[PDB]
Amino acid sequence: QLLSGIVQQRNNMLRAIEAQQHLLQLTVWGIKQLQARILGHTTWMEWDREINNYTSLIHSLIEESQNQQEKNEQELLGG
Amino acid sequence: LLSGIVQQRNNMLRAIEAQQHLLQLTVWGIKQLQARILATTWMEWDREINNYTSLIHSLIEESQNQQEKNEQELLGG
Amino acid sequence: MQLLSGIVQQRNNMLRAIEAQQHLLQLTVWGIKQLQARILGGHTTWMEWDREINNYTSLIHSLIEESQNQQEKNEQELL
Repeated sequence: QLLSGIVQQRNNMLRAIEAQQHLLQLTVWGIKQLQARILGHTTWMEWDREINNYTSLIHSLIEESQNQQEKNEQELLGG
Repeated sequence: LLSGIVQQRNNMLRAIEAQQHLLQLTVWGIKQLQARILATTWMEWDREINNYTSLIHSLIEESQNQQEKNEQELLGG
Repeated sequence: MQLLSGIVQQRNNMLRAIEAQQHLLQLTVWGIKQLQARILGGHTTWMEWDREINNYTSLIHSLIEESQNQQEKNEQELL
């Protein structure tokens, strides 16, 4: 019931943290590329597409985490 | 009828949400730099960074306080 | 009995992962600002930045992996 739903919620939040870690690593890559130029456009197109896909996945996982949060709260009410 | 562990507010998911706002701000910042390197609004970006950074650290601190209360309730039997 | 314990134990590692990812975020913000002040010695400082990224990335992957291990234990307990 409630503990089951909590465990299922943790799975989605953990996937979101993992996907956000990937997004972080992509931002680290972009910062490093620009720093090496200070001190191609196809590669940046690939960077943009990886950002888009992981951002889209994260928003999906957040939304499903939000949906499970409401199910859990309604599960707790009334019991 | 239940333990407070299973009812407390999910500030962890709130932190995940706010960290995604920060990530998307850093993506925007990187994209602007990229457009000039390869060839005001930045105060607004700085402000938004600071606001979400302040929010996230508040959620982390509250999540840590919940964690301490969760552990103590486990110990209370 | 043990499921509630495992749920609490996982929350600790997931919160630690979120904290470590926040420090990674702050490091990327630092790098973005350094490049922005340039547009609109330092080699050692950037190596120090690179070293902090690596240390926090390694910590995050460790906390994620152990959060996943506890997720599996929790799911198996439910089964």
